Amino acid sequence: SELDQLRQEAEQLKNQIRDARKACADATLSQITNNIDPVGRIQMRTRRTLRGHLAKIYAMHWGTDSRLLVSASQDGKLIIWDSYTTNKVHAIPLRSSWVMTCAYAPSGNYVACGGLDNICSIYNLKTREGNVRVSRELAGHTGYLSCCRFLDDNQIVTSSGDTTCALWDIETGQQTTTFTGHTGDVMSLSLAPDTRLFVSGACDASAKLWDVREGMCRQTFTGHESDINAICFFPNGNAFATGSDDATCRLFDLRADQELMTYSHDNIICGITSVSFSKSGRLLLAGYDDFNCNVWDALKADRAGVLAGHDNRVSCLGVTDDGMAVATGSWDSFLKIWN
Amino acid sequence: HFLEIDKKNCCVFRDDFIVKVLPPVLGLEFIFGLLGNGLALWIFCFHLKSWKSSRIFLFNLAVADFLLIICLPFLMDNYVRRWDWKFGDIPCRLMLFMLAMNRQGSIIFLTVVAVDRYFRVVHPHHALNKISNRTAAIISCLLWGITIGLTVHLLKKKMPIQNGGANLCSSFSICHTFQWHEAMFLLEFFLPLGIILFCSARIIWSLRQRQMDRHAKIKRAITFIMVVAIVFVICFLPSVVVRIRIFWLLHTSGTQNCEVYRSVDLAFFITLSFTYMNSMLDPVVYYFSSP
Amino acid sequence: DVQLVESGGGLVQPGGSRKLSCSASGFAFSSFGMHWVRQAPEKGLEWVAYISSGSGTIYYADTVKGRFTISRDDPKNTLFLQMTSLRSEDTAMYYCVRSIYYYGSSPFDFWGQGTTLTVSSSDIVMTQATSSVPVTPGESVSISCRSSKSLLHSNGNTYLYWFLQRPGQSPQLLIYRMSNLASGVPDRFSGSGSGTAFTLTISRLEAEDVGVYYCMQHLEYPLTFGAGTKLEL
Amino acid sequence: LSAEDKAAVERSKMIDRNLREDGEKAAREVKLLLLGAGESGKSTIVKQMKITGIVETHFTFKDLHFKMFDVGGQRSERKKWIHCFEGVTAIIFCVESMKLFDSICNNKWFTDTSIILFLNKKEIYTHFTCATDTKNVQFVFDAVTDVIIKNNLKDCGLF
Amino acid sequence: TASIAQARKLVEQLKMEANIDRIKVSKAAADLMAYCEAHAKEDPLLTPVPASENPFRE
Ligand SMILES: CCCCCn1c(=O)[nH]c(=O)c2[nH]c(Cl)nc21
Repeated sequence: SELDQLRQEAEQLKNQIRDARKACADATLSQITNNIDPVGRIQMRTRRTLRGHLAKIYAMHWGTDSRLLVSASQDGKLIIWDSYTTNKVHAIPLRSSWVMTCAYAPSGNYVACGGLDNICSIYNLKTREGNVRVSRELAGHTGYLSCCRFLDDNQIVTSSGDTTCALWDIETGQQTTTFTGHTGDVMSLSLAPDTRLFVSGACDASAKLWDVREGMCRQTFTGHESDINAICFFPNGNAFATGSDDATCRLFDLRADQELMTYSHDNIICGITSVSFSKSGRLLLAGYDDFNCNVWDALKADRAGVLAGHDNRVSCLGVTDDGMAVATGSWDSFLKIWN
Repeated sequence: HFLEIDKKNCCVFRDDFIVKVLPPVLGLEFIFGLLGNGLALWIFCFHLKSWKSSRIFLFNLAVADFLLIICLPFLMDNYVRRWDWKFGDIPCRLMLFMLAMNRQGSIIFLTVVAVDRYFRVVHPHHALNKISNRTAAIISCLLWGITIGLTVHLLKKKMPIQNGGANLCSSFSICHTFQWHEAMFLLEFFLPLGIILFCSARIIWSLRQRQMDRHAKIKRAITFIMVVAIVFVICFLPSVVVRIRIFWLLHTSGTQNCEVYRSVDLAFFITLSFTYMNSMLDPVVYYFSSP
Repeated sequence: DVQLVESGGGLVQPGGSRKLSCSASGFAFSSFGMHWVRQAPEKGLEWVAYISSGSGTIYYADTVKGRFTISRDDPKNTLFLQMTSLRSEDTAMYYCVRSIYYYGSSPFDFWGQGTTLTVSSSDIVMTQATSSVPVTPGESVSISCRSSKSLLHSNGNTYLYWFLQRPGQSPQLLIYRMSNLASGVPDRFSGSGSGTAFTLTISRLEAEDVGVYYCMQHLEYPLTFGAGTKLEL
Repeated sequence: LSAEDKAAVERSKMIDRNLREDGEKAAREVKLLLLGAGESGKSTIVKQMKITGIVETHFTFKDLHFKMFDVGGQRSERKKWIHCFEGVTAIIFCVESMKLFDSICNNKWFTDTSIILFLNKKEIYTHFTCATDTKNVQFVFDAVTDVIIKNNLKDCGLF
Repeated sequence: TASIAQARKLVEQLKMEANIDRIKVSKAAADLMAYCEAHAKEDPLLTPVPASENPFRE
């Protein structure tokens, strides 16, 4: 006598919020941006190729100085490249070989890396000796992790496959706050430039927004049919993109709380592996698992260019903090810096 | 007829029926090898970006074949003029050096590809099946160096030779001596012949014994390695057979009127052009085999 | 804690041969490079030798080339210096310094205690015109030393270092690459410069900062130090 | 190139040397994935060939190292983490079972990896286990051998 | 109480989350192009910079 009434209340709430959303959907981004001059054909060449890995590359991350990038792989080796010179700075061996993601502290002091072992171990780069030692092992996640990101040298936000994101404290090693709003597994994270909100792409085709201090779902976005496999904030911090298996990017907005514009092409019938914006929020690089990534436009869905220098699919990609270049870790154990 | 080259009694022959068969076949060989090797090099260097260890050897074979095909037009021009090299002395020695060097390189790289397939199929767990690109490039450079080391003597031995009213620029003459050149030709056929035959037989036997003939594409692989061996034998057998026959006609009797040489001498050079058909057929079978 | 204890020396006849066993107890050794810094009695520092990581690079000073050898024993964490034909000017104190090279590293971070050696009896040149600066605590003092050639490189960083040698103590790093600060030093120290004119500024003098300041270049070997400048209360 | 940059390059070269040594050492290993119902003697056959996270088993048989990753430890959704195990020589199956078989037989990422099937109680290979584990280990080693033949033939372009 | 508590939490979330404060699609689009045009010069990918300033070179 209670389930039916609450379910009907939830249905009514969904209907009224969807009507409120549709109320301000009078305009579309395409006709707004039809007047502005398109960028045109963009040619991005593989400036450098970092080799030394011997297995599929699952993730990478640039440092804040945008010169060092740490890349993980199946062989259980964590490598801190020097993008400018393509010479190693460190080569950290991992306890397990199933690392799905890496990270990088904003100060550059600490490095994190996690995977199927349900641990996001934080490494201590600048120690008194010349070897990188594990500094902590954050346990408490029921399932596997997929993205742990560093707020600062002392706060890290994880995102595990047990439908749960947590905010840990490094010295204590325990989660101060827990974010339990998702139903499916979580596959992405993007800390906002002001480091106050983040959006995680779940398996239920819904991406939620949270508050790092409160611990509640501020907003919730739908519009996909398959699991969301990528997430990337707009440089201003008011928009984010969603990459899903349905071969279609989807730009959202925090203030509007609605889809803003779609990115679809029929010739691509393969899913999305990772999405990364540019410095100015104009080019939406999206890496599909059809063995080549391509460059889009954030305003008029113009497939400006394609990065097709990779033997296998592009798994993870990222952009520098100064916008000078992008890199694409692929499944042939190659990192390529495109500029 | 009779002539002396470096205090060596030889019997050259400038006859007819050489400007009848050899230039028509050589021209078509050149105009087909150009297209085949150009497409192979286009699909290798530009249109594809993936360098595996076997692909480096295949690219080396393609480079050797392309250089030989480029050299072929000068051969066509030479045989058109009825054995009259109208180019010079440096180009003649350079051309002979290139001919010998890329013929030996094509044979050596064919042997290397066959050995690589033998290791892939019969000895799947050996180290040579997962070598690095550095080692493969070093091996390629070493094989090229071996080829040049075996042909500097052709590069240095002689220049175009005046005879009658014209000049001849050739290294495959017939003389009453067994130098390193003819022995090197016999070796560059026989030893790779043995290696290729052993590798192909072992590949066939292992694939059939391990119960693999059921698979579809493996049957195509077996038939393609078989036709590779067959075409190698067909292309390189008449030349060595005529060489052995002229050697026998040389040791028994020999240095005589030498007209008896001519009946088989015309048989030699024609079959020599047949070897260039090998360079034409490798693109068909080697690179053009991806399903 | 990090330590580098060396041994040997004490009395040598001219033309002899001795051995110094510099040992780093309980820390990484194969990753770090090591140099040999010799200090003549009541004189400045002078670079002697340097063996890289994996013994793939070995460099000697031009004045000891062919007479000195430097070797390392990684499994037992030891560093060796074989001297041949020990002249009269080789009597000095010999230190052991660690130096690890990578992007963002701080070479010459730690210095050994030093064992004295007694004997019975071109390159970048860097000058410190000032010798003694008697300054009471509380007021900033500027120490400057100039290089013959500009230490700046096409990369954009200048390889000039500053060391503080407290009386009766081993020198320690406090400024690497003319601008940065070694870990474990107060923020009051700060340096600057451009090309050839280098300066060091201390916010305020303490009781424990008294000592002698050295500056050394590191673009290419040999690495010439500078005549130390002493400051007193 | 200054002294610091050259020494950094030397350190990087030593790093590549160590990485290449480790890669050559670990290349001879072969990875296997254990997948099945979980209560049909999977642990039994695992211990037969033996003589949080995912259970890992290691053993050598004949100049070749086998790594056997048991997935029964984690009960999460099978499809979501299937993207990590896309590159594996083979999957050993020990006999919802029919649905699991149908799902794994037509996986997009498993269109090249063969499946090894065991009956205790792409090409698919089957075997009936006996008391002597030597026959079963021979069968699995042989099947991995044909997988390696296929991979090498594809690499060389013959396949 | 599992279903009851689940529905209670769902009611709480779908009640407070709602749609609090909202803008026009035109307004958000104008903000986006304003941000893009205010930073079009400082985006090296949008305007391919000359090799002299570029830190990646052969
Ligand atoms: C370029 C004119 C040379 C003519 C004789 N000759 C030779 O001296 N060496 C050869 O390899 C060869 N091949 C063919 Cl056909 N003719 C050959």
